[PDB]
Amino acid sequence: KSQALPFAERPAKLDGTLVGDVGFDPLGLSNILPIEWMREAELKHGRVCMLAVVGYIVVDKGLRAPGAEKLVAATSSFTAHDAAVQSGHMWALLLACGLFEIVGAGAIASTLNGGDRKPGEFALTGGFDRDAAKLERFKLAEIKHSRLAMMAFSGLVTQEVSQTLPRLFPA
Amino acid sequence: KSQALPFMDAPAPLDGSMAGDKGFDPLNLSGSFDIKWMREAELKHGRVCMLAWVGYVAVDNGFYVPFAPHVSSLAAHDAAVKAGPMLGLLLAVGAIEAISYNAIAEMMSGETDRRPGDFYLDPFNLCSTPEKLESMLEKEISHCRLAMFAFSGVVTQSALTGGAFPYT
Amino acid sequence: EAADTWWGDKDYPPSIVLGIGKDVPSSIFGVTSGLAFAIGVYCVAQSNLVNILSGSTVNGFYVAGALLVPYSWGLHVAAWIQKQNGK
Amino acid sequence: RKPLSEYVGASQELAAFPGGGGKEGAAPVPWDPLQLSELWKVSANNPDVAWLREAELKHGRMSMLAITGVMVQSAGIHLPGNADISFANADWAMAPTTLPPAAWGQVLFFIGLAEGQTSAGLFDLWLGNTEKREPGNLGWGTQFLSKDKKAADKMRLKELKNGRLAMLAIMGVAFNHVIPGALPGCMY
Ligand code: CLA
Ligand code: CLA
Ligand SMILES: CCCCCC(=O)OC\C(C=C=C1C(C)(C)C[C@H](OC(C)=O)C[C@@]1(C)O)=C/C=C/C(C)=C/C=C/C=C(C)/C=C/C=C(\C)C(=O)C[C@@]12O[C@]1(C)C[C@@H](O)CC2(C)C
Ligand SMILES: CC(=O)O[C@H]1CC(C)(C)C(=C=C/C(C)=C/C=C/C(C)=C/C=C/C=C(C)/C=C/C=C(\C)C(=O)C[C@@]23O[C@]2(C)C[C@@H](O)CC3(C)C)[C@](C)(O)C1
Ligand SMILES: CC1=C(C#C/C(C)=C/C=C/C(C)=C/C=C/C=C(C)/C=C/C=C(C)/C=C/[C@@]23O[C@]2(C)C[C@@H](O)CC3(C)C)C(C)(C)C[C@H](O)C1
Ligand SMILES: CC1=C(C#C/C(C)=C/C=C/C(C)=C/C=C/C=C(C)/C=C/C=C(C)/C=C/[C@@]23O[C@]2(C)C[C@@H](O)CC3(C)C)C(C)(C)C[C@H](O)C1
Repeated sequence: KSQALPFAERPAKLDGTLVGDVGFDPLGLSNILPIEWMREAELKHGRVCMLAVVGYIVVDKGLRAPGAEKLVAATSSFTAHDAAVQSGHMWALLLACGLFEIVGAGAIASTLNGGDRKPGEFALTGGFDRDAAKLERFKLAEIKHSRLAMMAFSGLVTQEVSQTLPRLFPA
Repeated sequence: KSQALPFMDAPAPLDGSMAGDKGFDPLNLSGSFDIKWMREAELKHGRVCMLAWVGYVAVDNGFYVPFAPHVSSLAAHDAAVKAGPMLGLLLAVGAIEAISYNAIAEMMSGETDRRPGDFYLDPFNLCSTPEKLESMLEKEISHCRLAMFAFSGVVTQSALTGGAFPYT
Repeated sequence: EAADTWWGDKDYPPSIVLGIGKDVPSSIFGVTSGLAFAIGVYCVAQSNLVNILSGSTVNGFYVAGALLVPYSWGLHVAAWIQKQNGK
Repeated sequence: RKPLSEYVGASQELAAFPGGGGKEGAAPVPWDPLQLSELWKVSANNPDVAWLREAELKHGRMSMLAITGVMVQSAGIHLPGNADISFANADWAMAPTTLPPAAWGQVLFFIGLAEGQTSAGLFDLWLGNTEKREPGNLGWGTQFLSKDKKAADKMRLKELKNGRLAMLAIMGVAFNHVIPGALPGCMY
């Protein structure tokens, strides 16, 4: 009855209200937590991984921040994290991410379960709002790129650590 | 219907009428606890931050009173605790805050219609008409929110650097 | 006087048994219960992982954090009370 | 209440003699020599058969998991070892001792969270007031079993039997590490 598994039933609660629902839940994990929380987690993870892929492939090929100095972060994005933890910049990034996560995540997860809005809006449309067909097409494109770049960032990091990054931006 | 966060509506109906209302309460602490205590704490924090920023600037410039060994505002706390009058200032603050115990306890549970952070220390009638009162309340709470960040930055920059007046 | 706090004919106590925290939703209670339990267990573990000494190693922040373990009990009980009440 | 006769779990090998049989269950009443499931009639302190079924299902499931862990830890197959953590103690019952608090303290924590959050309606048991809960029905694998009655009951009877054997076995591997000889062929 499913579309990604056209031999074994169709998963419950995956009726098709969310975009990109092909019924791929072989483990039936849509019952532990509400589907709004799962969609919010998928979208947040995808946005984080797309920004992570862009940042990794831009830093690794060579680009430095305003006054980013010369340290082992500037050598590669491999050691950039361990460099910036010691310099304390990761604490500032954690503070900014924590502030936005308090406001955005607390509001966004508190109100779907109460009932109030689509799972993952944030209302920062930045342009395209009137063409609702393009809105749903962009939702589908967003979740597809989300899954693709979750896979892409996983592959990037595992490839680089499997050879300890001998300076390979194709990797 | 929220103003600061336009993807929400009114983080509990507690945020409906008071001054400086922008619908900004993502963690729903306005509806979890009574908002009069929150406004008292906010106004009290902002007033403390305002006078603390004014004092930290003036001691760092040269305004020093009689005696009071001339040291920077970073070490002024320890210098005056070892001197002694910090304890007397603490005693005076404690007396004022015992009166504040009485004021807040009367305000929260009936029998007194006091506004949060109100008092009645208004010698010059700058809040006689209600519209002037609303305007002065908005200016006061905006100054509170600004001066919290101002004094926090002043203290942090003074602590991490050696110390100057503009704090780099 | 006081409030009718007896709940012997009901399966859950009313929300008024929480006093000043009678309007806090259940999710905040549970999250703060877990956080207070974790912080308190860490603070009391900093007294047996490191031998507490006569004045040298007392660390009053760990003492004040040690009071979160009995506080974490009350928070997860209040989480259940608000959950049955629907809040 | 549910009077123990509709509960699946009777065994053919306790009706192995001439007279009595079936697929895998005994026909004339399941095995209860001490009548422990009839103890609810005198005093409400004694639990109902629903609580007893939930207790034995939990014990059986933990015992399957425990005996499988005993069979695998005892000779090889250990997780890869990194810094500040070695899964090298092949001897069971002492493996949690040689383990950092971030690892043994995390198993107990998540077990406790899963136990507390799946405890909705255990006290609606002890009194026969099933409605919800339905003994061991945590939801992990509901709608995965067959939708008829004979196959579902067969699957449940398989679960109960394997479970009971595992209980008796994990308690045979235990009580033998404690005192030498409670299981003749031990291997552990
Ligand atoms: C998953 C996302 C992610 C993460 C974890 C990092 C992490 C890192 N990047 Mg990086 N980067 C990213 C995405 C990311 N980047 C993207 C998308 C780009 C654009 C191509 C870049 C471009 C970039 C450059 C050019 C450089 C880094 C550098 C660094 C390192 C130090 C950064 C630092 O000091 O920040 C801590 C300091 C701060 C002030 C925090 C930043 C605060 C911003 C505004 C983020 C806050 C949240 C933000 C608003 C997003 C919320 C969106 C929401 C509104 C929806 C660190 C390893 C630098 C480095 O050392 O590498 C060698 C460096 O030179 N990155
Ligand atoms: C945690 C232990 C436990 C519990 C709670 C139950 C519970 C149950 N079993 Mg069960 N069973 C168990 C272990 C357990 N079983 C084991 C290990 C075996 C394999 C030998 C069996 C084999 C078995 C069969 C073949 C049948 C049941 C049946 C039943 C049900 C009715 C009988 C009754 O009231 O027993 C109540 C049981 C207890 C209260 C357990 C406590 C045991 C006593 C009081 C204390 C310990 C004494 C014991 C001898 C310990 C010494 C060491 C020991 C390890 C050997 C009930 C749901 C019947 C059924 O399915 O009905 C539908 C049935 O026909 N059981
Ligand atoms: C961030 C953590 C995440 C995991 C934790 C967590 O959040 O779970 C929370 C949870 C379950 C849950 C959840 C819901 C809330 C139901 C729903 C959540 O979803 C939402 C948001 O809705 C998901 C979930 C699963 O989380 C359950 C929490 C249970 C909890 C917190 C249980 C504490 C017992 C305390 C005791 C017994 C104290 C004994 C204390 C003792 C014995 C002492 O005081 C001894 C003492 O010497 C001490 C130590 C100090 C001295 O001074 C005083 C003395 C001498 C007396
Ligand atoms: C040594 C080591 O390894 O670590 C190092 C790492 C690293 C990163 C290098 C370091 C650093 C730097 C750090 C951490 C810097 C952090 C800086 C930080 C976080 C600074 C906050 C500013 C707040 C502002 C501007 C608020 C504006 C408020 C404004 C503009 C308002 O208008 C408020 C408003 O209210 C009004 C007034 C009216 C209201 O009606 C409306 C609103 C509410 C809008 C350190 C310290 O060196 C440590
Ligand atoms: C919403 C909004 C805006 C926005 C926005 C944003 C941020 C949009 C961002 C979209 C974004 C950033 C989408 C990234 C996708 C990344 C992908 C698909 C990665 C693919 C990577 C793949 C497929 C493979 C990678 C490989 O590594 C692998 C797997 C192995 C290596 O050997 C080989 C390589 C390296 C090739 C405006 C308009 C800007 C402003 C407005 O106000 C608000
Ligand atoms: C922590 C740890 C491990 C572990 C573990 C864990 C969690 C192990 C858990 C083991 C567990 C949970 C074991 C339960 C046994 C219960 C039994 C046997 C019940 C018997 C009950 C019986 C025999 C009752 C029989 C009767 O009642 C009947 C049926 C009817 C009545 O009329 C008559 C009587 C009374 C006779 C590893 C994995 C092992 C090694 C690892 O390294 C570290």
